[PDB]
Amino acid sequence: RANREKQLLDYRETYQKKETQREWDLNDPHWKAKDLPGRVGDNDPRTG
Amino acid sequence: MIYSDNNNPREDSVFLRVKRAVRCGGVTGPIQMVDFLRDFRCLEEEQRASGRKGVTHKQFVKLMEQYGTKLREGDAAYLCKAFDDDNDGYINPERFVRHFTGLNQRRHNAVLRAWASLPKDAKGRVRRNHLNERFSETVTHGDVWGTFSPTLCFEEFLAFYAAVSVEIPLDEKFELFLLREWCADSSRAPVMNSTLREWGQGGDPLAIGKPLYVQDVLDRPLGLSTK
Amino acid sequence: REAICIHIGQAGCQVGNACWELFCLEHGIQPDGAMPSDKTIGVEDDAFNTFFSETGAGKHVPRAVFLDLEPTVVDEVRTGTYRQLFHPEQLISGKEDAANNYARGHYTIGKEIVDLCLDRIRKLADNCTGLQGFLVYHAVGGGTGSGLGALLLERLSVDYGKKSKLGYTVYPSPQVSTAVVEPYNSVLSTHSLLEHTDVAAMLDNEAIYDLTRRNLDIERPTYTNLNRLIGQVVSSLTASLRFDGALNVDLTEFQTNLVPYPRIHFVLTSYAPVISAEKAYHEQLSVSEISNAVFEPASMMTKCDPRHGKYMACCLMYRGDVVPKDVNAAVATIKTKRTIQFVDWSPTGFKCGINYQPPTVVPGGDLAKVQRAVCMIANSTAIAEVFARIDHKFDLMYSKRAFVHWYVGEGMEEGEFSEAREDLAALEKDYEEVGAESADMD
Amino acid sequence: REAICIHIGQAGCQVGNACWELFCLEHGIQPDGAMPSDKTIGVEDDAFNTFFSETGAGKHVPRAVFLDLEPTVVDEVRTGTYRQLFHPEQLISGKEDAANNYARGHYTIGKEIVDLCLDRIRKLADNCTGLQGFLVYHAVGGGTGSGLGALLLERLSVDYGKKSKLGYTVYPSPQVSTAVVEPYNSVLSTHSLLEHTDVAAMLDNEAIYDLTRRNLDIERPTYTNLNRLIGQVVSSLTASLRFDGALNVDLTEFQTNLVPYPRIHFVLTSYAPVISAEKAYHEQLSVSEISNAVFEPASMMTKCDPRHGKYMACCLMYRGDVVPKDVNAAVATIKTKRTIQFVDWSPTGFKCGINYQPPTVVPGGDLAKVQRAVCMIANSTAIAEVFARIDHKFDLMYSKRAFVHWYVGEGMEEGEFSEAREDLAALEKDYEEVGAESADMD
Amino acid sequence: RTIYDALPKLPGFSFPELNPPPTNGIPQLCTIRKGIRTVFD
Amino acid sequence: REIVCVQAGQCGNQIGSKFWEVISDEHGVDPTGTYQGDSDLQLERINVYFDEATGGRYVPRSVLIDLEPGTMDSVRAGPYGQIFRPDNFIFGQSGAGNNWAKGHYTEGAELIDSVLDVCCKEAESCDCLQGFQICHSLGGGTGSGMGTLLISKLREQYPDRIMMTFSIIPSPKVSDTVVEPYNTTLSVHQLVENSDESMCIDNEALYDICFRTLKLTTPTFGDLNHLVSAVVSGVTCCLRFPGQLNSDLRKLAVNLVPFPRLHFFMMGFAPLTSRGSQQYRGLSVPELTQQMFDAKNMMQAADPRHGRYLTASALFRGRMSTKEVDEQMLNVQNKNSSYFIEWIPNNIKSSVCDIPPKGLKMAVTFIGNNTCIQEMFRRVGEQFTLMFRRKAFLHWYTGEGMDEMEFTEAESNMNDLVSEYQQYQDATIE
Amino acid sequence: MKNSVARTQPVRKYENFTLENNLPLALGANFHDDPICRDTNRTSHTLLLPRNVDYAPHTEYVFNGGGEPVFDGWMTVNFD
Ligand SMILES: Nc1nc2c(ncn2[C@@H]2O[C@H](COP(=O)(O)OP(=O)(O)OP(=O)(O)O)[C@@H](O)[C@H]2O)c(=O)[nH]1
Ligand SMILES: Nc1nc2c(ncn2[C@@H]2O[C@H](COP(=O)(O)OP(=O)(O)OP(=O)(O)O)[C@@H](O)[C@H]2O)c(=O)[nH]1
Ligand SMILES: Nc1nc2c(ncn2[C@@H]2O[C@H](COP(=O)(O)OP(=O)(O)O)[C@@H](O)[C@H]2O)c(=O)[nH]1
Ligand SMILES: [Mg+2]
Ligand SMILES: [Mg+2]
Repeated sequence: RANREKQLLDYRETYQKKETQREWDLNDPHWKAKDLPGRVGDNDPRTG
Repeated sequence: MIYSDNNNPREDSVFLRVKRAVRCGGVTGPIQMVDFLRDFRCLEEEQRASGRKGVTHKQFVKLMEQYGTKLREGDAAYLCKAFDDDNDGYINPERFVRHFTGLNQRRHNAVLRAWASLPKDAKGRVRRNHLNERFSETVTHGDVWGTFSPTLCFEEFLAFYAAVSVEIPLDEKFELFLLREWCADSSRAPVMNSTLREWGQGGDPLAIGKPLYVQDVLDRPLGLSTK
Repeated sequence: REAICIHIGQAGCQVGNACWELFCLEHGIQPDGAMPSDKTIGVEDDAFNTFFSETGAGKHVPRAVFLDLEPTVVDEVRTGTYRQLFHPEQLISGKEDAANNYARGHYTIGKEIVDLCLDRIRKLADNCTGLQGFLVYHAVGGGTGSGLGALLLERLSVDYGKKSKLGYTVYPSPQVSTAVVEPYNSVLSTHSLLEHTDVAAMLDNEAIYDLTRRNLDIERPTYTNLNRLIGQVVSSLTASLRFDGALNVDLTEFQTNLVPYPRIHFVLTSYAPVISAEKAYHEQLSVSEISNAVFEPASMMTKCDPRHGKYMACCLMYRGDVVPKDVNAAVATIKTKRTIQFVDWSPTGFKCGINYQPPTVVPGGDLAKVQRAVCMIANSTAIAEVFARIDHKFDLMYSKRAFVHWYVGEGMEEGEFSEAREDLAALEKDYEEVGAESADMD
Repeated sequence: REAICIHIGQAGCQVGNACWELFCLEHGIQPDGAMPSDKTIGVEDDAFNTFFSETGAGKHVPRAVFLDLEPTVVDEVRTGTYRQLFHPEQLISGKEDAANNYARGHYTIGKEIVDLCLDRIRKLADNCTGLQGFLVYHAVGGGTGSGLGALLLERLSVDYGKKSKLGYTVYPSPQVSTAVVEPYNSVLSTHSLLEHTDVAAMLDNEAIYDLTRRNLDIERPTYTNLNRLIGQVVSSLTASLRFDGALNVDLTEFQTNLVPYPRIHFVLTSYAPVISAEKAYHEQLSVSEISNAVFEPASMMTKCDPRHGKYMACCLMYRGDVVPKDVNAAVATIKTKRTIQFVDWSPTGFKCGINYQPPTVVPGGDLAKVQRAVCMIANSTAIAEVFARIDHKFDLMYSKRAFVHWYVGEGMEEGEFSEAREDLAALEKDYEEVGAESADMD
Repeated sequence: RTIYDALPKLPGFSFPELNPPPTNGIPQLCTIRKGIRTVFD
Repeated sequence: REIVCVQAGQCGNQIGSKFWEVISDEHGVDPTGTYQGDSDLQLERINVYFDEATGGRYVPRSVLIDLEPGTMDSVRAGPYGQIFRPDNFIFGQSGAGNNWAKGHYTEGAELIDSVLDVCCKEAESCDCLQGFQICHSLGGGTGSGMGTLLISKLREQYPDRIMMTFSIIPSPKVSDTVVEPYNTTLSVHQLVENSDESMCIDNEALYDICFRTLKLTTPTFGDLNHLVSAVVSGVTCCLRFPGQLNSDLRKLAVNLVPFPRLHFFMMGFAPLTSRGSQQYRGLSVPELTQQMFDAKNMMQAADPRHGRYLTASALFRGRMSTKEVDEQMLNVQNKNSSYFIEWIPNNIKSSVCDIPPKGLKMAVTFIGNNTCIQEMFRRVGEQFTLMFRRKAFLHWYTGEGMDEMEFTEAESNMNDLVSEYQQYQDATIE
Repeated sequence: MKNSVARTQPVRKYENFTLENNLPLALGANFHDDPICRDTNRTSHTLLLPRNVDYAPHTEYVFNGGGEPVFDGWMTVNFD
C-alpha cells in the first residue's frame, strides 16, 4: 500500500505538469509580456 | 483498466499506447523493447560526445515514429513536456528509463530476486555462454538468449521482463512464473511447496515418523479372564 | 444495464461532448471507434455496454442523441475530432434558433423537429434489452432548451411508461446573467418540467466558477472546465451500474429515497476531491475528509445555501478504495453536527453506495489523480429561496408587461404566464408548509 | 497528544518562524518535509505527531495556521526556505492592515476575515483524535493582533467549549514604546481576554533586551534573537508531551494548578540557563544553581519585580539530566528565602515537572550548549503594577478624548472605553483583595 | 501450493488485496432476451 | 437429513457466496466440483448440503433469486461461481427499487411461480426433507418483498417442516436506506406469523466485532460475510458429523421457543481473537464460555443487561469432556441469576460435536433468546410512527396499490409484540 | 492512527541490565532506568502501532497425521 501511494505521487509529478493543461494560454502568468501591441512601426503586416 | 486501477498507479493512457505501439510493431516484442532502450542509450551517448547535454524533442519523436507510433494531435508535445524537467527542449534520460521499464511493486521485487539469483562477474554484468547450458531446459521463453548483445545488464533484464508482464494478468502467477523460470527460490525462505526446504533443525510441526496410535500402548494380556 | 442520454441545446451538447470524451477514455474506445489491439475474446470485456453498442463489424457507437436548432455546435461536432465515432443520423440540426423565446421553441419550431427526435429515440430503444432510464442535459435559460426540452419530455412521457427521467439542469445564476428574458423562460420551463420529471439535479455556472477559483487554481476559467466537472459528477453517479462494488444503486433507487412528496423532487449536488495536483501533495485524502467536504456549501454546484433550510434525505456515493466501516464512521460523524439539521419526520436520512472503480484522469485535465471520491445528491427545503428569487424578478418584469408581445406573437396565450406564476406560488407554499415541525402541528 | 498553534499578526508570525524551525530540527523533519529517495519512512518513530502529521506518502505538514491582514509577512513565509513545509491554505493573508485600531480589527475587517480562519482551524481539528488545547501567539499592542485575536478567541470559546486556550502575549513595555495608541488597544484587549482565556503568559521586549545584553554578549540585538528565546520557552513547556520523563505534565494541569479564581490567570515567565558560549565553560551548571537563578529578576522575560508582591502558585519544569532529590533540596532552599513570600491561604505552592530530553542546539543560534534547563510560570500579585501604569496612561489620554474619533469611525461606541476602564479598575481591586492576609481579617 | 494461500478459512486470515482483480467490470452472463433466461458463461 | 438454502437480493447472494465457499472448503470440494478431501468422514454426510451429480461432480441445493442480474453476474463470475447449477438462477428485468410494494406485488407475483417450481423440483428430489434456510435483508426491496412472499408460499406448501431465516436489520445509529422503517415493519409483521425461528444481525455490531476483537485495519464485506458464514455453518454442524450428544434444528426449536411469537434470537461465535493476542491465551472451555457470553461478541445492538434470558443454546465442536461443559453452563446460570427468567429451572441446552473446523482446536456457536430484543422493535416502531403521521414518502407505496390498513395492522401487531415481551420480562410467580 | 501504514514499533536498547549480566536485582542497582543508558527519549505510541515479524512460513499445514480374471469357461486349477 505504501509503495502504491508513492507511485501515484510519481504519476502526478510527471504527467500532470502545469503547462500541459489545455487552457494554459489564458491562465499563464506573463501573458502580456509574450504578446505584441496592436501596431508596430509603420510597416507592420498585421495592420490591415 | 491498467491505467485506471489502484494496483498500477504509475500508468498513463498515452504512454501505454506508445509502449503498445513499440511492442506490437514489426524478432518479438521484448526484443524490440530492449532494442529501443539500446538506441536511446547510444543516441544520448552520441549527443554527450558532441557537446550537447541530451536528446532533444525532435529526434525523440523521430525515434518514436521510426519504431512505428501512430501519434495524434498534441500527444507528441504532451510527452515532450512530460519528460522535460528543466523545460529547455531536452528529455531527461533517468525519468524516461524509470517510466519505460516501469512495473508494480510485487513484480519489481520478483525481478530483483531473480536477478540476484544469477551469478555475475567483472562490473556486475552477466554472460550468456557461461549460463546458457545450465538453464537450457527450464527457460520457456527462449528469447532471453536473443536479447544478449552474449552480454546483458540489469536495465535490459528489467525491460525484457516488463515487456512480458502484459501476458500474465495475475501478480502471483507472474512471481511463480519468474521463480520457476530462473530457479531463484531460496532453500531457507521458500514460497512454493514444490521445493527442497532445508531447516537445519527440522520443521516444528514435524508430525512424520510416529503415527502415534493408542492400541500400541494398552496392555492387552491383562484382559484375560482367570480365577 | 442500458441508459439513453438526450442532449439538448448549446450547454447540453457541449457538456455532452465532454461526457462522451470521458466515457470513451474510461472504457477505452478510441476516437475512431475501435477497441485497443490487446483486447479480444480472451477475457470478458462488456462494461461499455451501459453506454455503447457494438456493430457486427465490431465498431462501437454510443447510445446518445444530440439535439439543436442552430447548426453551429453540431457542425463543430461533425467537423471535430470524434467525427468517426458518432453515427451521422444521431447529429440532428435545424435551420434557425429559438431566439431566447420559449414560445418559439415550443409552438413554432420544435413542433417540426420533434417527430424526428421521437423516431430516433424509438430506433435506439428497439436496439436495447434492459433500458432503465433517460439522462437529459439542457439549460432552462434559453429558448430551444426550455421549449423543445419540455415538448420532448412530454412526448417521451406519453410514449414510454414507468421509466425514470433524471435531469441535470443549468438554472439562471442569482446575479450572473446572460439574457434579459431569463425569468420568463425559467418560470415557463419549470412549470412544464414540474409534472414530467422524477428527479431534477440543479447546477449553476456562478457556483462552479466559484468552485474552480476556490479549489482549483484557475484565474480565468471557461466552459470546458465547467463541462469537465459535470462529466465527472455524471460518471460518478452512473459508475454504480458499470463496475464491481460493495453496494450498487440502480437509477430507480434515487427517486425512491430522495423524493418524499411528488412535487418535492429538486436536489442539490456536490463533489468532494475537486483539487489541483499541487494541493494533492500537501494532503492525504481519506474517506472522512472527502465526506466532510461534500457537506460544505463551498463544494456545491448550485448557488444556494443549505443552512437556510432543513435536509430531508441525502444519497452518498463512494467510489474507489473505501471500506464500509469508514463510510459508517463518516456518516455517523456528520449526524452529530448541530449546524446540519434534518426535518423531524425524516429520522433515517441517509442512503449509501460503494463502488470499487476510482475516477479516471483525462490528459489535459486539471483535477489531480486520486484513489477515492465521494459524490452527493441531496433534497433540502433551502431550494425555496431559488424559486423565490426567480419569482421576484418575474413579478418585477410582468408588472410592466415588459416583453409580452414577443411571447403572444409567437403563439402563446398571455394566460400561460398567470397559470405558471400561480403554480410556482403553490410550490413555494409546499416548501413553506413541509418544513413545519410536527410538535407545533399537534 | 496533539496541539494546534494559531499565529496572529506580525509578532506571532515572526515568532512562528523560529518555533517551527526549532520543532523541525528537534524532531528531525527536513525543512521541505520530504525524505531521502531510498527510505520508505523519513523517521522511525511517531513522536512528531504532537506537531506534525504525515501523509500516506510520508511527506510531513505542520498543524498551524498563519493569520495576517497585510500580505507582506505571509508572502515572506511563502517565498522563504520553508515554502514546501506549509500547506498553502494555512497561510492566510488579507489586503490591508487594521491600522493600529482595535475597532478596525474587531468590527470592520477581522469580522470579514474571521470565517475563513475558523474554517481552516476546523479542518485541522477534524484531523485530530486527542486534541488537548490551542496555543496562541499575538501582540496586544497592534490593531489586528488585538482585535482579531479577541474576536477569534470569542468564537473559538463558543465552538470548542471546554478545550483549553493558552496565550503567549507581547504587552506594551513600561518605557520602551513603538506607537502612541498602545494604551487603548491594550486595555480593550485585556477586557476581552479576561473572560475568554484560561492562562495568559505576558512578555515584554524590554526584559528580553536586558537579558540579551547581560547574559548573552549581543551589542545590537534584533527581533530574531527574542523570537528564538520565545521558541525555546514554548519548546520547554510542550516537551512534557513529546519525550520520556519522570514527572509528565499535561496542558490541562497548568490551568488547574495556577488559577485560584477565574479572573486571576495572568502569569510571569522566566528561563534559567540563558548563557553565552564563553561564560558556559567557566561555570558548572548544577540543578541548585539554575533553581536559584529562576527566582532572580534578572532571569525574567517580563518587566515586573516579584519582590513587590506575593506568589499564589509556581510551576517548575525541569528538562535534561536532573535527579529528583536535587530538585526537592533546591525547592526547599528557595522556600527558605525571606524575599520570596506566599499568601497564607496557599500552603502547597509548587507543581513540579521532570523531563529527560536536553535542549536542542540551532545552527545559527546564540545560546550555549547545556545539559539541563528549568522554566517557570508563576502567578503573583506584583502584576497589578503593570496594569496601574497602563490605566494611568489611558486616563491621561482619555480625559481629553485625544484620539477617540478613529475608534468611533471604525465602528465602536464611545461607551466601550469607560466600561473597559471600570473592569480593569475592578481587576486592580481583585489583586488588592486576594492579597489580604487571613490572619489580619481574623 | 504457495505460502499466500496455505492457511485455513477462518476470520481474520483473509488478505483481500493480495489477490487483486485484474478488472472491475460486470459481464453479461445473465440475460433475459425474449423471456428465455440464459445463464451462459 | 438435507437442508435447502434460498438466497435473495444483493445481501443474500453475497452472504451465500461466502457460505458456499466455507461449506465447500470443509467438505473438500474443489471449485470444479471434484471431491479432493482427505478423510472418509467428510464424504459420508456430503448429502446434507450437496446433491449428487452423475460423473465426478457435486451440485449445491440452492435457489438464487434477484430482480436485476447484476449481483448474480458478479457471483457467477467469482472463483467458486461455476459450482452453481445454471437453471437455478431466476431473474427479472427491472429492480425492486428498495420498495416493498413493488417487490411483493408487481415483479414478485411475476417470478414467484418460477421460483416455487424450482423449490418444488429441489424439495421433491430429497429422500427426507429437513427445514428450509433463507438469507435476506429486511431493509431492502426484493429481499424483503420476495423473501417474505416465498416464505408465505412455502409455509402454505410445507407446513410440517421447519422454517429458519437469517435476516439483516437496520442499525440504530446510521441508516443505509431512507425508507427502512416501512420495509422493516411490514417484513417483521410477515415473519412473526410465518417464521419458526429468525436470527437478526446489525452491520454495526459486525463493525464493532472487526474493530474491537479482530483489530482489522481495513475490513471488507468478505470478512463480515465470513463471520456470518461461520455461525450459519456452525449451528448445523452436529447435523452432519458424529458426536457425544447429538442435536437437530427441530430439537433446538423445541428447546428455545416457549411461546410461538417469542422466536427471535441473538447469535455469537467464540474463538474470535486478534493476530497479536493468540500467543497470550490457550484454548479451553472456560475461555470459550467467557467469550460466548461477552456482549462484545454478540451480533446485535441490544445488550443483555437490560433484559432476561428465557432460553439459550450452545453447540460445542471439538474433543472435550461433558463435565466441563455441564459445569460451565451451571456456573454461568448460578453466578448471573438475576439475568435469567426464574420460572424456568434451567435455561441452557448444550450439545457436543467431535469435529472442529479446520485450524481451530475447539469452537462453539451461541444462540440466545433475550427480551432485550424488544427495544430494537420499539425503536423501529417509533420511527415508523414519526414517518406515518406525516405520510412520509407514502405516495410510492400507495401508488403501487397497498391499503393503509396494512400499515396500521403491521404497526399494531409489532407494538403488541413489544408489549408481550415487556409483560413476560416483568412477570412474577405471585 | 492516521499516519503512514509502514511504521512499526521501534527498537529500544536499555543497556546495563543486571538480570542480563548474571547478577541479582539488588537494591539501588537499577541502572537500566538511568537516562544515560537509553539510546533515545522519543515517546512512541506503541499501544496503537503493530510489531515487526520476519520468518519463512510453513507453506503447508497437515490435519490428518500424514497417514483378466473374467470367466469364459476353461476352468484351470493351480495349487498356489
Ligand atoms: N455550464 C455551461 N453553461 C452553458 C454552456 N453554454 C451556455 N451555457 C449557459 O446557458 C445559458 C444559455 O443557454 P443556451 O444553451 O445558449 O440557450 P440555447 O439552448 O442555445 O437556446 P437558443 O439560444 O434559443 O438556441 C447561459 O446561462 C449560459 O451561461 C456550456 O457549455 N456550459
Ligand atoms: N518580541 C517581538 N515583538 C514584536 C515583533 N514584531 C512586532 N513586535 C512588537 O509588537 C508591537 C507591534 O505589533 P504588530 O504585530 O506590529 O501589530 P500588527 O499585528 O501588525 O497590527 P497592525 O499594525 O494593525 O497590522 C510592538 O510593540 C512591537 O515591538 C517580534 O517579531 N517579536
Ligand atoms: N452484512 C452485509 N450487509 C449487506 C451486504 N450487502 C448489502 N447489505 C446491507 O443490506 C441493506 C441493503 O439491502 P439490499 O440487499 O440492497 O436490498 P435489495 O435491494 O432488496 O436486494 C443495507 O443495509 C446494506 O448495508 C453484505 O454483503 N453484507
Ligand atoms: Mg442556441
Ligand atoms: Mg501589521
